[PDB]
Amino acid sequence: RVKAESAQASAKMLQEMQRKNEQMMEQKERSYQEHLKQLTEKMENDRVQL
Repeated sequence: RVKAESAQASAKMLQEMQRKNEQMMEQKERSYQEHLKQLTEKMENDRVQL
């Protein structure tokens, strides 16, 4: 019972870390897309201006 409660707690903790990592990746990808829209050679504003 203690081992099952501990395994259930560890599984909950891992699921919480996975969600936090997914959120961080989505945030990082969003930041990269904005940086590309500002300053990527094919698809940017600064290159078009130059």
